[PDB]
Amino acid sequence: LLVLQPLTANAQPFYFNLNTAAFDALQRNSAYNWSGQVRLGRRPALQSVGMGEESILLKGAVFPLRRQVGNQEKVVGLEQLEALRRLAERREPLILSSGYGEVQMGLWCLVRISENQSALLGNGAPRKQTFDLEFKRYGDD
Amino acid sequence: SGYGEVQMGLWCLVRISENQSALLGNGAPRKQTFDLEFKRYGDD
Amino acid sequence: MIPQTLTNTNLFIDGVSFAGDVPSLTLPKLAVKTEQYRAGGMDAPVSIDMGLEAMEAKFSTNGARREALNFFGLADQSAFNGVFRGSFKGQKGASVPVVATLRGLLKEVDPGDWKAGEKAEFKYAVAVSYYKLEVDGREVYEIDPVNGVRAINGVDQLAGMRNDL
Amino acid sequence: MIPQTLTNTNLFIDGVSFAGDVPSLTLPKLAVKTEQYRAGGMDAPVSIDMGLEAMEAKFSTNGARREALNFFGLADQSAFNGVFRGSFKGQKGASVPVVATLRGLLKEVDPGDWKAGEKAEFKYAVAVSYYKLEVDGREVYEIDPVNGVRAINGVDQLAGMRNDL
Amino acid sequence: MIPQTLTNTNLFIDGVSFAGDVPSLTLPKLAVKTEQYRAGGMDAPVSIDMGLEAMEAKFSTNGARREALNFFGLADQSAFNGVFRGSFKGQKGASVPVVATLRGLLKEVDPGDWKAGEKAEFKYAVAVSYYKLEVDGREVYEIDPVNGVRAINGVDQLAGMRNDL
Amino acid sequence: MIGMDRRSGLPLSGLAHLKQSVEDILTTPLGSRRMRPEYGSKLRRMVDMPVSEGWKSAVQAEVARSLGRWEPRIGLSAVRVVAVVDGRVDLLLSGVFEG
Amino acid sequence: SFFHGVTVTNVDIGARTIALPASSVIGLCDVFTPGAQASAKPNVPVLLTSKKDAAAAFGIGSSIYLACEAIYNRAQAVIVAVGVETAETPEAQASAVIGGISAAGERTGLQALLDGKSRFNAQPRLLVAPGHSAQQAVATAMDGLAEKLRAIAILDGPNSTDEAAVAYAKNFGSKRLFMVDPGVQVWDSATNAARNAPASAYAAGLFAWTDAEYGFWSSPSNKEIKGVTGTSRPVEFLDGDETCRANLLNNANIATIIRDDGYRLWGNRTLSSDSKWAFVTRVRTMDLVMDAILAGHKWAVDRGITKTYVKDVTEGLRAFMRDLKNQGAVINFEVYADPDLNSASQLAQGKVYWNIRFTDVPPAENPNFRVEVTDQWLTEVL
Amino acid sequence: APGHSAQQAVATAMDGLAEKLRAIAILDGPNSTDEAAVAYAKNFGSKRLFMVDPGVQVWDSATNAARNAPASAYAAGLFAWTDAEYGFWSSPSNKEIKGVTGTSRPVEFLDGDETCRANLLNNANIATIIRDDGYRLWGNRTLSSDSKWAFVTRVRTMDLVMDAILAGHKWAVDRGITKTYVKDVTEGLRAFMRDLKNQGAVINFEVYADPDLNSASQLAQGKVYWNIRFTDVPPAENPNFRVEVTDQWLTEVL
Amino acid sequence: SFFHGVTVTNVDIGARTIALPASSVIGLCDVFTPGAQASAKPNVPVLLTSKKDAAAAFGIGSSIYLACEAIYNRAQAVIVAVGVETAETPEAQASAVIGGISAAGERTGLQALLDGKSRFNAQPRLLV
Repeated sequence: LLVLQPLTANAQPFYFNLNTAAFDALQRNSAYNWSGQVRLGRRPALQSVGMGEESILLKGAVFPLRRQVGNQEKVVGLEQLEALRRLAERREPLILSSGYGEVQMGLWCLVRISENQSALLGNGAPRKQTFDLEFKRYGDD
Repeated sequence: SGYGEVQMGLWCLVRISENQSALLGNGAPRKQTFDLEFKRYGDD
Repeated sequence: MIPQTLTNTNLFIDGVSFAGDVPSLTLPKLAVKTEQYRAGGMDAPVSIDMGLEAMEAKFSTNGARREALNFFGLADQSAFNGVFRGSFKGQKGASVPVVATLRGLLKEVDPGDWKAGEKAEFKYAVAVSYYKLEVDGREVYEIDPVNGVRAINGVDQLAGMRNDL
Repeated sequence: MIPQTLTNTNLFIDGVSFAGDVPSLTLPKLAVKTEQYRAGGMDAPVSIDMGLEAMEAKFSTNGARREALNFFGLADQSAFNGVFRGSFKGQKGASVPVVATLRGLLKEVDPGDWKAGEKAEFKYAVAVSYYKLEVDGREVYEIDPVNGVRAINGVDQLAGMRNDL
Repeated sequence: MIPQTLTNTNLFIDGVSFAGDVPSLTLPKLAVKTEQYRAGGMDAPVSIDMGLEAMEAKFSTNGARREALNFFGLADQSAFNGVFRGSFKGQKGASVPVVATLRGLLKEVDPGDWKAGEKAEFKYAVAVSYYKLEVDGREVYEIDPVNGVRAINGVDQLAGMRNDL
Repeated sequence: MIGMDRRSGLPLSGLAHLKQSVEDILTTPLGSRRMRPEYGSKLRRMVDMPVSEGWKSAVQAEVARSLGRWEPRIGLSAVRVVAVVDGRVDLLLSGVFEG
Repeated sequence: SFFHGVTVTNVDIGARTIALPASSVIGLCDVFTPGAQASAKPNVPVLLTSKKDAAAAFGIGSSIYLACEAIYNRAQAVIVAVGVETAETPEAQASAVIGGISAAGERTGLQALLDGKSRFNAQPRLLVAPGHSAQQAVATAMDGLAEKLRAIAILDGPNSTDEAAVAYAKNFGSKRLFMVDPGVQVWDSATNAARNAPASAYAAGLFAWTDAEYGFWSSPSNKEIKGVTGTSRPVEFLDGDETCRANLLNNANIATIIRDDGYRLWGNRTLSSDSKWAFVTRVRTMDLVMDAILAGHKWAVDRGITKTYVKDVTEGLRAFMRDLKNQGAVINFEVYADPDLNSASQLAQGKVYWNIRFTDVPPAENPNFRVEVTDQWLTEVL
Repeated sequence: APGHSAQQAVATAMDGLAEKLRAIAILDGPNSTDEAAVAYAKNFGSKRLFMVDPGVQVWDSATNAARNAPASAYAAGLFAWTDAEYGFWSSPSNKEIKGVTGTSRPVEFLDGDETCRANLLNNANIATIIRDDGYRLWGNRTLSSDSKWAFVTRVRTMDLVMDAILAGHKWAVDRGITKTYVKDVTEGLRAFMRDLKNQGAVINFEVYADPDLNSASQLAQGKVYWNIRFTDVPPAENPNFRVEVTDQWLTEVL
Repeated sequence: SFFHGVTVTNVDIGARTIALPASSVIGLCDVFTPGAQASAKPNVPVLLTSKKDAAAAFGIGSSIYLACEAIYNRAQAVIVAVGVETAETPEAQASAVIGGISAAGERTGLQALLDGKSRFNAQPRLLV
């Protein structure tokens, strides 16, 4: 569905599909930095002083008891959102790789992970993990 | 436009924010709810 | 399979028998709490086993039974126990004892419309805190809410969820 | 077209036949999730094919069937399978076997009002995770929620949506 | 005016005739979307012609018709067409052919309660994307949602709204 | 930009250099270059894996990474399986031109 | 001998003969050299999609490929290309292009373009003989073959002055001919100079680019030509009905490359004597809806005449032509079965009639602008 | 008999065996041109013969080349296909052919009453193959010198509504003639014909006992007569579309 | 010969306003020219249905069709229309449009409108 992959180019990428995270929502804010300068007797002049923050926010839910597709004797894990955390403490931008329009999305650093894990088991294991990731476009040359 | 005044002024584009959901297998949405947001460029 | 169906019923409250009293039962509606999982790529939302709903066992009584009205709103839960019994006869007379031992808290008492000529009814409701259904002699359901044992056909299904993780 | 209609039905759960038990069926309501698209210029809102709704297959049983009550709330989904069958006779006796192989999760068990003289009913509900309808011998529907294959008349309609983009 | 009323009906799906199958129809409810306009000075709120509602055409079938079940959830809209026909007889035998050519998307299939003795019904629903009613031979309604042509009595009413502005 | 051809040494500039620029990305494994370890593709790791529908989307997601690093004048459009013979899958690498 | 690594392949792989846009298929006839590098027999048709197909079937220096490159530089077109062996006498060279039934049971020359269908599902819509259309005998051959084919023949005048091409257009008026007289020139890599191309194949690639990207109902005049430089004649153009060499050719029903010396074609009227059939878009939308009517309604030659059959296709066409009306291909129409000529005497014979009446979109070749100013209702100044 | 039907002596034995069997005999032509295929069809005209002249060439997987199949089995598998769901009343003259490539000779239908290769062969009562790579069949008319039995549908319907009756009437022969013997079967011929109207095989019929041929002297030798006069659906071999480009709705563009 | 398959023609037809209420019939009589395209004998009546057979029975430029186009512009009725041969003097033209029993056993002029029924089953109620 979407692919995270870092700049070191040998680290293991993260694959979004129904086995791992499988978001179904995609906010994509994209501002454009037009600065207003108030003139006294007329309309305020607008100047293009940059590009501003473009952000991508991925909603969704991980259910870590639904078995992997085709009943592979293996379930969706509890580890499988903490892999998003380990890939985010690298202090490193990420290439987004979709498969529908443009495929070469830019460098996107990961900013926020916030899961809501509930319907717990006895040892604290959830069986739902509703997350929302939040990226910002790393402005490379 | 084509209804009242047709010659609207200079309008710079400031914000695009789509909400693309109901995805296909390769990430392709089938809805894209956007909201554009302009500001009037104050020309002479 | 031979056709079977309910013919008669019975009810026990703390040992004593309501052998001429109860016109109606309701075993608690066993319902799994489903969360609609549709995601990227998948078409229709699937429903996921994510716990059971609130069990509640109605029963009804036509007379003022002191044994039934004793257990309303007690300070200790599971002081009410109750045992619901049925008998399913079959086509060849092979009657099958369906016994459902619950151990809930008695929740609601409403003596309804006391019309003069019409018979009166005391509807009851039981906030079920333990449920155990037996079809013939074998234990089909054993629902512990407060414990981690949801036994379907004698094997714990919540224990199998912990071994998978 | 000759007039045809349902005359008799049948039900299988994991191989065994409920050949004298079930009084009622409900195949899952196939319903497309429609979003009202009215926009600038267009007058009436159109409805757009944007995925299916939640499939759910009710069936009903008059007796305590251990084979049906075994599959409630199991830790694995698609352990319940179930096969629903019908027979549509026509006007000239040409009976048409409508078989619907589903593979869902059993969702809800409510033994209702156990009145004494009145027969009892065990309503069931199945959170359908796979559906496959066959009218005569040919496969009409094949609904994979978890896979990307929604086959209408044997051809995948979700695959045609990916070739258009 | 002589008293007329419906006596018989018919239904076509993509050319083939359901000449012994359909017990029921529903042409789409034509309803204008009204916004309550009360303002300063005026007493009662008026309702304003501001577009049509969602058209939806139910029809029903007692047997497993492969021609009707073929068109559920196809990847292309307006692949389903459908033609609904009626015949209104009058008091002097002058039968009046009411034909309604719609071209919508088939929206919902629910085979309902398959009881054994009771006949089964396959309710259908059509997300109408084109509607065209003809009373005798003359075209009364012609509703284009996606185009700007709402023709009432053969003259476009949406075109008259653009000439007024 | 004017470069030389890999074979035959001839200096070719416009678009034949564009195609051999892509095929130096796709066929070099990572770390094979000297003092340039983050160069090349993981397509040699995708060699002799079963052609599933997740293998296709992992090749699209990896060609787009490796061309996104060292080929900025190519905007990748799609990668499609067009035929299968015994072992030999073949991929129509389609992409628009930028720069 | 297989291979086990990652590999580049520079040869064609897949088949693209599945789509086949039926409005843009092109018949092509010119000379070539049938050597060992040209893997095609002379008087047989062969299906072409890309320049690699023209390179494999014909020689690179052969003028088939010079016409195939002229089309494939602009549009992703489909060409039914027939070849002719080059002769010595130019009056006998025109005899090779017209062809005939001179063989036993084989059609040669232009007549093999009638065998486009039953070979490669291409009923050709654009007839071009690049260079071999300044002769009248082939332009009359492309004339009479057009109404058999329901196409339009893109012929070209001589590369002499304007009245040599105006008087060459006066031999026709047969509704199916679209003449572009300035043979435009193109830059060459080997010659390092300016070539001389006949500019009839460039209008064929522009029509295939028009009907697939803009629709066949759109007028294919004001659009870009690629693979082009200046024209063989500097053809001036102004605004205001002058003595221009643009208005002289257009009023003689001749199209011409006009602006910036190679940039755009200009002119849409065909060589027709009738003012009803003056535009090509009157002629193209006549034939490309009535073979798009048939495509999809191919079941109308079987499923014999029952009570619903006359009623089955009379809104089978009405539901298809409203799809043409909504995409702009026509404006409002009417489709109805013929009341008087339909009878049971010839319904048993198989004949049953339907009446089609549609009007099509006019191309805005001359937009006028009556400018008027006011303040509220009238000119306040005067 | 694919390939053997191009011979004259085999096709005549193919002819005379069809009237003994009430069958459609599919013939062939030579590999040669249209003139030598029209001349092969002139000496026939015996209401049961269906000629398909173009040699269907087809790819094979054995030698990896193109064979030359003599066009009979493709039309035979197409007559048996259109009886499966389109019924025997329908015409198989615009139907698709699977497992096929082009013909030996090109033959196309065009319009304008010119020398079309299809129209030259339809007027000689010969079927062709029209679209790309063996895509359609094109013949409605048998080799018949009689104008009544021209189409393949009328010859098939008269031959295939009777075995649909004579089966279902294995009785009403060697039974024994009672008083209402004639009435009880002429109400059974109607009941086995109303379902043919129901499935669209015929248009409105009439079935009645023959009043003047039925007599007491004919009953003594077992002869009884009925009249099963019906009509059939004519195949729409020529849908004409009368079309012009008007300028009527030009005021819609304002 | 014949044709197999779809043969797309190209004709000239007008609006599809041929919807016919069989309520009123019109008796008409005017001069015309009996040419080759006018398939009508002079003193016989011709039932007319629309403009398509009013252009087939009588010519385009005939004075029948100029007086018959005006009827079908408003109401698409059916017309029992008799013709008359034109004359030189206006007295002989006025005597010919009246007509009478001057044939062998026929009625000419306006008198052939009395043969509306038993020939056409349309007794003219509108005489022009």
